[PDB]
Amino acid sequence: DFEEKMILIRRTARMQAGGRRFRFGALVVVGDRQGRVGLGFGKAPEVPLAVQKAGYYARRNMVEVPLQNGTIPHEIEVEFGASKIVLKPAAPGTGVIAGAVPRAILELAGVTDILTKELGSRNPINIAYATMEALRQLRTKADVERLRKG
Amino acid sequence: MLTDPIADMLTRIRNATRVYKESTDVPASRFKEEILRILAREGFIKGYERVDVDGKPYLRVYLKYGPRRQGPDPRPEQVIHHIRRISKPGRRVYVGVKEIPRVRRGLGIAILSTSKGVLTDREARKLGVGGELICEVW
Amino acid sequence: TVKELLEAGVHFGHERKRWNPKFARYIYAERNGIHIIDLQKTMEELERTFRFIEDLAMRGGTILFVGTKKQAQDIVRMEAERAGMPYVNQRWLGGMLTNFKTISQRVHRLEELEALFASPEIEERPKKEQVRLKHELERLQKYLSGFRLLKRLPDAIFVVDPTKEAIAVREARKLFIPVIALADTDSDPDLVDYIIPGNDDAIRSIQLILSRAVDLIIQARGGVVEPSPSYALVQ
Amino acid sequence: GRYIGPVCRLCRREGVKLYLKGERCYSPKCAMERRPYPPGQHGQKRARRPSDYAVRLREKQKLRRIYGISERQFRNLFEEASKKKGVTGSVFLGLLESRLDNVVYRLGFAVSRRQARQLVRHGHITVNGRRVDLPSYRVRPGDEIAVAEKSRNLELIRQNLEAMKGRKVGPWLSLDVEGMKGKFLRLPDREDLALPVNEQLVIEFYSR
RNA sequence: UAGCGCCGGCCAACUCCGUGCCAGCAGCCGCGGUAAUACGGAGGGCGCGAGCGUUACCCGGAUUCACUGGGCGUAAAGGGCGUGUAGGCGGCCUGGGGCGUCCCAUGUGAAAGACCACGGCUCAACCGUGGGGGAGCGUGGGAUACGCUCAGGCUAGACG
RNA sequence: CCUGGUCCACCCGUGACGCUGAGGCGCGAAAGCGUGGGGAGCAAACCGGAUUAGAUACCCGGGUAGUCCACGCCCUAAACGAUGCGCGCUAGGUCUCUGGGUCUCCUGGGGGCCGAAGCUAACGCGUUAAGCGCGCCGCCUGGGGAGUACGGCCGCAAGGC
Ligand SMILES: NC[C@@H]1O[C@H](O[C@H]2[C@@H](O)[C@H](O[C@@H]3[C@@H](O)[C@H](N)C[C@H](N)[C@H]3O[C@H]3O[C@H](CO)[C@@H](O)[C@H](O)[C@H]3N)O[C@@H]2CO)[C@H](N)[C@@H](O)[C@@H]1O
Ligand SMILES: NC[C@@H]1O[C@H](O[C@H]2[C@@H](O)[C@H](O[C@@H]3[C@@H](O)[C@H](N)C[C@H](N)[C@H]3O[C@H]3O[C@H](CO)[C@@H](O)[C@H](O)[C@H]3N)O[C@@H]2CO)[C@H](N)[C@@H](O)[C@@H]1O
Ligand SMILES: [K+]
Ligand SMILES: [K+]
Ligand SMILES: [K+]
Ligand SMILES: [K+]
Ligand SMILES: [K+]
Ligand SMILES: [K+]
Ligand SMILES: [K+]
Ligand SMILES: [K+]
Ligand SMILES: [K+]
Ligand SMILES: [K+]
Ligand SMILES: [K+]
Ligand SMILES: [K+]
Ligand SMILES: [K+]
Ligand SMILES: [Mg+2]
Ligand SMILES: [Mg+2]
Ligand SMILES: [Mg+2]
Ligand SMILES: [Mg+2]
Ligand SMILES: [Mg+2]
Ligand SMILES: [Mg+2]
Ligand SMILES: [Mg+2]
Ligand SMILES: [Mg+2]
Ligand SMILES: [Mg+2]
Ligand SMILES: [Mg+2]
Ligand SMILES: [Mg+2]
Ligand SMILES: [Mg+2]
Ligand SMILES: [Mg+2]
Ligand SMILES: [Mg+2]
Ligand SMILES: [Mg+2]
Ligand SMILES: [Mg+2]
Ligand SMILES: [Mg+2]
Ligand SMILES: [Mg+2]
Ligand SMILES: [Mg+2]
Ligand SMILES: [Mg+2]
Ligand SMILES: [Mg+2]
Ligand SMILES: [Mg+2]
Ligand SMILES: [Mg+2]
Ligand SMILES: [Mg+2]
Ligand SMILES: [Mg+2]
Ligand SMILES: [Mg+2]
Ligand SMILES: [Mg+2]
Ligand SMILES: [Mg+2]
Ligand SMILES: [Mg+2]
Ligand SMILES: [Mg+2]
Ligand SMILES: [Mg+2]
Ligand SMILES: [Mg+2]
Ligand SMILES: [Mg+2]
Ligand SMILES: [Mg+2]
Ligand SMILES: [Mg+2]
Ligand SMILES: [Mg+2]
Ligand SMILES: [Mg+2]
Ligand SMILES: [Mg+2]
Ligand SMILES: [Mg+2]
Ligand SMILES: [Mg+2]
Ligand SMILES: [Mg+2]
Ligand SMILES: [Mg+2]
Ligand SMILES: [Mg+2]
Ligand SMILES: [Mg+2]
Ligand SMILES: [Mg+2]
Ligand SMILES: [Mg+2]
Ligand SMILES: [Mg+2]
Ligand SMILES: [Mg+2]
Ligand SMILES: [Mg+2]
Ligand SMILES: [Mg+2]
Ligand SMILES: [Mg+2]
Ligand SMILES: [Mg+2]
Ligand SMILES: [Mg+2]
Ligand SMILES: [Mg+2]
Ligand SMILES: [Mg+2]
Ligand SMILES: [Mg+2]
Ligand SMILES: [Mg+2]
Ligand SMILES: [Mg+2]
Ligand SMILES: [Mg+2]
Ligand SMILES: [Mg+2]
Ligand SMILES: [Mg+2]
Ligand SMILES: [Mg+2]
Ligand SMILES: [Mg+2]
Ligand SMILES: [Mg+2]
Ligand SMILES: [Mg+2]
Ligand SMILES: [Mg+2]
Ligand SMILES: [Mg+2]
Ligand SMILES: [Mg+2]
Ligand SMILES: [Mg+2]
Ligand SMILES: [Mg+2]
Ligand SMILES: [Mg+2]
Ligand SMILES: [Mg+2]
Ligand SMILES: [Mg+2]
Ligand SMILES: [Mg+2]
Ligand SMILES: [Mg+2]
Ligand SMILES: [Mg+2]
Ligand SMILES: [Mg+2]
Ligand SMILES: [Mg+2]
Ligand SMILES: [Mg+2]
Ligand SMILES: [Mg+2]
Ligand SMILES: [Zn+2]
Repeated sequence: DFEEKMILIRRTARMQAGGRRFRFGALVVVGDRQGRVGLGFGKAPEVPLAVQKAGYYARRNMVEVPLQNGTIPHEIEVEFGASKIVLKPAAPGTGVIAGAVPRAILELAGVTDILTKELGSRNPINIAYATMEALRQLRTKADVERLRKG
Repeated sequence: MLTDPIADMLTRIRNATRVYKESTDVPASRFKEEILRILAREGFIKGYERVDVDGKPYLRVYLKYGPRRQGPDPRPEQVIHHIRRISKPGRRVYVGVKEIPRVRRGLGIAILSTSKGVLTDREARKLGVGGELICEVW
Repeated sequence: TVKELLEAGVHFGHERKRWNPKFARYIYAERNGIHIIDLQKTMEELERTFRFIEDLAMRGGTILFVGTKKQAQDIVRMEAERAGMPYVNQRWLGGMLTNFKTISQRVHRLEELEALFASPEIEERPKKEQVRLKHELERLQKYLSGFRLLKRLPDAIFVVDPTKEAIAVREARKLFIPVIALADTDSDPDLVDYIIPGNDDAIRSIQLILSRAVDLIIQARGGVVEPSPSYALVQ
Repeated sequence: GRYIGPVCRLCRREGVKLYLKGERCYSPKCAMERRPYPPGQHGQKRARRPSDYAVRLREKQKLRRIYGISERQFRNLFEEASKKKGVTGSVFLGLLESRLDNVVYRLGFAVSRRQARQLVRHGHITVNGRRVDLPSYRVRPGDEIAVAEKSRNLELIRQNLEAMKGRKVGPWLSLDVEGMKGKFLRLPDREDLALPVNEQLVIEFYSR
């Protein structure tokens, strides 16, 4: 039902008297490839617990993606922090052209063909967030004319 | 004074909408009026009307928003997400008819000033004329 | 289901300062350095509000009555005891909604210890336990008193001062739980889904509004209970 | 080039059963049957989760080694198909399936693709009646791929075509067994091919 | 005839022995001071294959000279401050001209090359035929919303 | 005494006469230079006393240039809000300086604080923007070498650009 892939696992460190203390962050994307995605960052003393927890969070926070023939309805730039994502729609057969992070996110949203670019900070976390935000901002002609009825 | 009256109007509208103002006045000009017409027709504003603030003419732009939302931040969706000035004083943007852009693959508009008058991208492309590219709205 | 000119004390708001500009639409004018609530708009919102309330009530939904204001304490404690509704009286514990599972564990320990003081086992084990667990029950009954009635997340919450209770408000928003409130001039109208624009200070306004509300509830589920006995709490 | 080495070892590295050997890859000797783990000293040890790049690389290598084509020819074909109209993946596969060696194999004149390549290079194959010794020769729809009249008495072709009696040939191919000739009817759809390959991963591999 | 490079991460491919901050490696981060997947050899593996590597140079990634597409409180970056020249820029209404801008027609834009199709060498490379393009500039005609200019008017900027 | 800037009320007058501003020109703390004067207190240099392992310092007693005036140079700075100028727009609350008004209050100009939206890498900014916009000038492009070398211009020199 729900396919999930982790983006980056990382190990961080705080400092306590007489040592470093390690924690583990995990970025997990979940999606059905039907147009529903989700993204979460779990943090735990050990890697598996962090991954599992990240999955839990990612299933908590979801995004409904309005797919048109496997691609996006229209282009978006999105700035999250210093990170910037540029998503642009593409003709079928193109395939997903993106970095690791937005590739995973898009692919799990069920995107077949798309064109992207990462600008500014490449920091995977903020890029992921940027991507989710982009997807969260997409509209359909339907939604548009839903807004402009008046 | 105002260096760019039109850019100023667009900005007035932006600033007004982000706080969800009911309406906003902008100093009146026939050009501004012509733009506002397109805005109303395309459905970005409830409408505009000429008023008088003090002894001077103004245009009340009645703004338009989405329905109240759920979760945190109930603040409704903007009907105007993005309104941005293209041709400015000091750099002016003119496009041919083949050079006329397509905003958000059709989900937006672009306002051109042509010899056949102030038009949208669809309108001018259909009329077959290019012009000065005033702004993009989506 | 009457109100109208029978509202006495409500139109009085907070002072000139301390207010929220977002509340400007619900103000009539400023008298003697006091924002006075608009007479008509109050009933205007009252209709839609109480309509929502009646719907929710006859559907079988639960409402969480909330306030700490100490003006509203002794009122809420009974008014919510009427009908079936759960209440928060003493203070709002962060996570009662979002952390609700974990908070419910405390209720389980509450009826756990009530069960302990039921059986013969009170005397079993040294007085060290008997002095402790008694205080545990003490505080558990002090805080979670009205909260014990919640077997699952509420279908709406009722709030007396939405600025004071703004945490409850906040995570009610967060959980998509409909937010009913009695708003004064110091409060943000946008956060409140169904607003009751009146004085949250005087015991009179609180009494009037909450009594009428519970009256509407029991009216919706039938049985027509007698007029609320909070009227003696005018003091 | 075109390899010339141990083949069923690749059956093992790609983790999927490939038929580069014709028969015996069907017989339970394939060693992909009895040693499904990768070749070498470390083959039986637990594999670490492969990089995205690893997956793409290995998928493209799978696709390439199936047809036994050099990376150069392969790359050229892919870029050619990329410049072309239509979906790049399907057109790629179509172009691969248009190779004379592959067609000879598909029609069952040869049990394996490599054997087919030998059959082409040695002039046992004709196209529209004219001899063609290039395995890379692109077949077009309407072309009749036959066996050399002088080669029809060869023992191997006897064996191969006697086996082909009763066997069905792919929808885009027709086969006349008695005359030892066959027709290439059209270019195969993605739907036609049974390939254990995600082409989009290969597109993604050159996408890098 | 089968060779060449690589197997610490970036980056596909790991074990034994020798060496002991030595000998050496290294594009960047780095490896080596007794049990080195990083030196040297061996087995094994990965990648290309009549080639494979290295050096140099060009564009790329580099939105790192940012027109598209960047910045300047503390990261590099506001001139010590004013006065003002040239220049850049310009509030509302009407009219004329049509310089900018826009549109139609036409000339030009050689061939080769680039793109598409068909065809000749058994294929391809190579080549032939045909088709489709095209910014720019010249000429003729037209439009006047915006910018320009000339003529008139207003008082919301500015000055008194 | 001479003289600059500025704010408010009146809605009187002119009718876009505006903004910015490469060069140019003027101003420009302290120190420093030239000429003349002045010189109480302080005080680089310097002369001693202490301290210290030493003490070319910190502490103590003296002391010259200088600090002060006039005139003429020098053009630097953590010359700082480390934030170019001008105009329009976008919640409020509070303290304060200074006008005007029907003087609880309203309205205008300036200086502070907390804060809506928003912005920011964060810190923080937030009608005195670091927000939303337009115009124009100046400037940036990894660290050291180096604000050096060379050339030019300026300066009596120190030295500056
Ligand atoms: N210079 C030869 C010319 O070729 C023309 O034809 C041109 C194109 O049709 C042809 O394209 C070929 C072809 O197989 C098919 N149409 C598609 C294929 N991807 C290309 O194959 C090749 O093209 C060129 C070299 O030819 C290179 O990029 C590369 O070797 C390869 N992509 O390549 C030719 C350019 O060399 C015309 N016949 C004529 O102008 C003339 O003979
Ligand atoms: N920090 C630069 C400042 O720029 C100011 O003006 C600058 C901005 O006001 C103006 O807007 C620019 C826009 O032109 C350009 N195309 C893109 C740029 N991101 C914008 O910047 C603006 O918008 C963004 C949000 O989008 C804000 O985060 C930012 O604070 C704001 N300056 O562009 C100008 C050139 O940078 C002052 N003139 C200057 O004194 C000051 O140093
Ligand atoms: K932003
Ligand atoms: K998110
Ligand atoms: K040695
Ligand atoms: K070691
Ligand atoms: K080695
Ligand atoms: K480069
Ligand atoms: K200077
Ligand atoms: K001297
Ligand atoms: K400076
Ligand atoms: K007064
Ligand atoms: K913040
Ligand atoms: K601080
Ligand atoms: K501070
Ligand atoms: Mg949607
Ligand atoms: Mg940024
Ligand atoms: Mg499309
Ligand atoms: Mg960067
Ligand atoms: Mg542009
Ligand atoms: Mg042109
Ligand atoms: Mg397109
Ligand atoms: Mg379409
Ligand atoms: Mg293509
Ligand atoms: Mg293609
Ligand atoms: Mg490419
Ligand atoms: Mg690796
Ligand atoms: Mg080496
Ligand atoms: Mg040893
Ligand atoms: Mg060893
Ligand atoms: Mg080794
Ligand atoms: Mg190495
Ligand atoms: Mg070897
Ligand atoms: Mg070759
Ligand atoms: Mg380079
Ligand atoms: Mg590329
Ligand atoms: Mg570039
Ligand atoms: Mg680029
Ligand atoms: Mg560079
Ligand atoms: Mg730029
Ligand atoms: Mg930059
Ligand atoms: Mg610093
Ligand atoms: Mg300054
Ligand atoms: Mg400087
Ligand atoms: Mg103008
Ligand atoms: Mg001019
Ligand atoms: Mg003209
Ligand atoms: Mg030509
Ligand atoms: Mg041919
Ligand atoms: Mg043409
Ligand atoms: Mg002409
Ligand atoms: Mg005309
Ligand atoms: Mg005109
Ligand atoms: Mg005039
Ligand atoms: Mg005046
Ligand atoms: Mg007047
Ligand atoms: Mg007059
Ligand atoms: Mg000036
Ligand atoms: Mg100057
Ligand atoms: Mg000076
Ligand atoms: Mg001095
Ligand atoms: Mg002197
Ligand atoms: Mg002297
Ligand atoms: Mg002294
Ligand atoms: Mg001494
Ligand atoms: Mg000492
Ligand atoms: Mg001594
Ligand atoms: Mg002394
Ligand atoms: Mg002297
Ligand atoms: Mg000077
Ligand atoms: Mg300062
Ligand atoms: Mg200041
Ligand atoms: Mg300040
Ligand atoms: Mg100041
Ligand atoms: Mg200032
Ligand atoms: Mg700095
Ligand atoms: Mg400022
Ligand atoms: Mg300046
Ligand atoms: Mg000025
Ligand atoms: Mg000013
Ligand atoms: Mg003020
Ligand atoms: Mg001051
Ligand atoms: Mg603050
Ligand atoms: Mg905020
Ligand atoms: Mg903060
Ligand atoms: Mg400003
Ligand atoms: Mg500088
Ligand atoms: Mg400089
Ligand atoms: Mg350097
Ligand atoms: Mg320097
Ligand atoms: Mg210096
Ligand atoms: Mg010099
Ligand atoms: Mg000199
Ligand atoms: Mg000296
Ligand atoms: Mg010196
Ligand atoms: Zn096999």
